[PDB]
Amino acid sequence: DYSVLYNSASFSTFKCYGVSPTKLNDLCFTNVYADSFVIRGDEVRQIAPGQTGNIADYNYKLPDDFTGCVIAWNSNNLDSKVGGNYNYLYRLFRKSNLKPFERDISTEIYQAGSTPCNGVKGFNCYFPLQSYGFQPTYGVGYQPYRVVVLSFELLHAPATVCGPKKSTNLVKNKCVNFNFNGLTGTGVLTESNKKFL
Amino acid sequence: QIVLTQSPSSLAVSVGEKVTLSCKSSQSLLYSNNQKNYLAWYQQKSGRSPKLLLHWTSTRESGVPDRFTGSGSGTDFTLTISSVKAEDLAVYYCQQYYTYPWTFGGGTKLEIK
Amino acid sequence: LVNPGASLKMSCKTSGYRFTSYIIHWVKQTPGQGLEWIGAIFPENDDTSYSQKFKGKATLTTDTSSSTAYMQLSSLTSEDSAVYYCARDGENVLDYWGQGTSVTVSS
Repeated sequence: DYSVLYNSASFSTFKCYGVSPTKLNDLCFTNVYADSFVIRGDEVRQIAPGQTGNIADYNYKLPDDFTGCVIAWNSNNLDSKVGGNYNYLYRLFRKSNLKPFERDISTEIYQAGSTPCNGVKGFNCYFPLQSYGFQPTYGVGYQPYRVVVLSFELLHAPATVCGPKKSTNLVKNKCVNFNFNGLTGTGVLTESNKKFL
Repeated sequence: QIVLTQSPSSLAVSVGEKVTLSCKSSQSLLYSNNQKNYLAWYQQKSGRSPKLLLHWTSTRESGVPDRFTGSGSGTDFTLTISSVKAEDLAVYYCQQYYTYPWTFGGGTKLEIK
Repeated sequence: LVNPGASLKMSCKTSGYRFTSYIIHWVKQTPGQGLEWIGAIFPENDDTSYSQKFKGKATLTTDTSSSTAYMQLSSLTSEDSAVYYCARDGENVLDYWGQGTSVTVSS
């Protein structure tokens, strides 16, 4: 039920891809992920299926057939303290890219040209793990944004999350047209004594 | 700051004659983790840009004849040329690839007898 | 033509190849002497690498939009005059070691 999370007027960026926000409320889903991460302000535009740079190709990679939504709101107190918060690291350069939906917690030194880098730093070897400059005294583009990306997938397994949107109310005793879950017909509706299992 | 010593000063080679030139490094240019020797061989024809002939001393450059073959073990590095031609004559140099600072210890003119 | 103590800037652009290299190189060779390495440059964070012999006389600046490496030479001397060659470094060589420009130093 994503209808109550759209008109709340509490998110700075509530966009989707492929599936419309007003259509995924009455549609089943096999499994929904929860990719939560805190980035800067200029990196929000790079979180899109089909982008490149130094963040989407080295940290979080989005699939080409991504049919989900991107939830992002403004914040400066739940992830940035006074004096500068340098607790969120990120990878800037690496020897290879990252496939979509893949995590990496290793720590290696990037190799630029010669001087193979394996446990030794200095010349031709730089530390890729930097740090964001989340400070409340900076501008607007340097403000942190807690982006929560939701992934939608469909497999052959029966989906446990399901349910259509609200419909017209009930009437009884009158001759009426009716439609129950797509069962279109005409008749009189009443209570019944019937002992349905 | 490992200086590299390359000898001899001059190489006299006839056409179609195999020749061997050796460059010696003060410290071994083999990285312990990969167990691979690091060195580069360069050709320096007059009025020409410096050009890499052999890399790592194990891999030939693309579009390079098999006549130029180099084998280096530890400190000693050796480059062997065969079927030498007038176009081939050039200054030959050994460049350390193991660690900064880079040192060009290359140094061998090639002449035709 | 640069007088002793003048500042000289040299720029070279790779032709046929678009970036795709993690190092750039500068070499000074005087005629009748072997090539000597000067400095190495990195495309992202500046390498700022200088040889001990050339340290304090050479400055390295790279601009991505320009696509050409920049080398600044200071305190030029008669010994300093030599042919300097723009070069690079990827896996091995890929038409990256470019040609050289002759330098003459006199009042």
